Amino acid sequence: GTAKGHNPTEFPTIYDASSAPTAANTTVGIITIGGVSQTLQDLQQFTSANGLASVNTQTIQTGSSNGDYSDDQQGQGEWDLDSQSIVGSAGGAVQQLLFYMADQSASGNTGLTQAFNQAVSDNVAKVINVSLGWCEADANADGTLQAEDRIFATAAAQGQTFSVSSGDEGVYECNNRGYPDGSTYSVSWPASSPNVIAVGGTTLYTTSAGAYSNETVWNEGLDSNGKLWATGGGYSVYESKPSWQSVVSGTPGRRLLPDISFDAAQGTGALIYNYGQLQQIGGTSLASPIFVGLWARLQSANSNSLGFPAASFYSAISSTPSLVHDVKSGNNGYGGYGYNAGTGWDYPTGWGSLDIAKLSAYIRSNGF
Amino acid sequence: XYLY
Ligand SMILES: [Ca+2]
Repeated sequence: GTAKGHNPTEFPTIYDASSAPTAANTTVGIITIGGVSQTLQDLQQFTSANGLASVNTQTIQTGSSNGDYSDDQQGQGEWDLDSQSIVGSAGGAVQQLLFYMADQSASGNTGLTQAFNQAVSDNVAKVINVSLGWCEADANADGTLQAEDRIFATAAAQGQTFSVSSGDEGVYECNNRGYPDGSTYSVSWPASSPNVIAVGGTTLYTTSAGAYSNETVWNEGLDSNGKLWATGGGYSVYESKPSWQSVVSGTPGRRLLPDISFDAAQGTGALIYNYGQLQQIGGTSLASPIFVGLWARLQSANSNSLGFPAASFYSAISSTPSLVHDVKSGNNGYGGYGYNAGTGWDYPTGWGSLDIAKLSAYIRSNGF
Repeated sequence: XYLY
């Protein structure tokens, strides 16, 4: 196979979703920090360039009416990546795309917390993308973890799926964000919540005809500043293991992450319109929206009746290995440190990526 | 936080 960038409209072919319905019958959310004005222009460029019907969007000011929802320029790249990858992975159609904008002028992490809260209180988006995070110990120290976990618990109970990127620092999430730290390993919040689907990252190889070839762990090593670029994965030091993860034997009594993984290597990343220009972008920030778009298709195939899927993923995939592409090669550290991929569930990549048509057939037969 |  070859490593190259991909138009997001290629993700259905790659993950075997072409025979599924589009997400035209499912509403999807994206959590953002600040506004999305340029992102909506980039989204217009995206659907128009690809010859697709336009996407119905709404932007939601989730905090104070007098908050700061100005565009964050760097942020627009993230909301571009998220929106274009969702719509591409969804087959080119979503019922509506809702941008839940965090106020930037709010104290502490309260703007972000209120963005999550609004998405749950409104309960209109079935699937919500979160391509962000930070050291879980930091979130824990200031009470943000506890506050936000309550919101995600309510989401899961009401049948909403939050998808959360596992991180881009490999095992070194709490070490100056990504500086190698030997055997000291850590994870990202909110991926470590048991109430969300945590999504890790792969290196995606395709055949010359554009079909799936194989996936390895996302690990692109150190950048010029000496920071590691790799999939987050490991276990929470705070969150207890939810019962469905007991199928992964020989692991501690903690929430293990990620659950599943999709394309994240920049070298195999998505081609995204950003301030009018095409850029090749990776990260677990890519992997999460691919899951969101694909999962939204399965919702549309099932009348939006699929509840929070963590328990079902673990029972189905452990008993049915054909539902995934099992990542077996690579590690999410540096210098001989970090976790290794292997057969079945592993810390870099979880169960690996989903084969959507096979998963769809499984759900038809067994439910989810 | 960080954008991933
Ligand atoms: Ca594996």
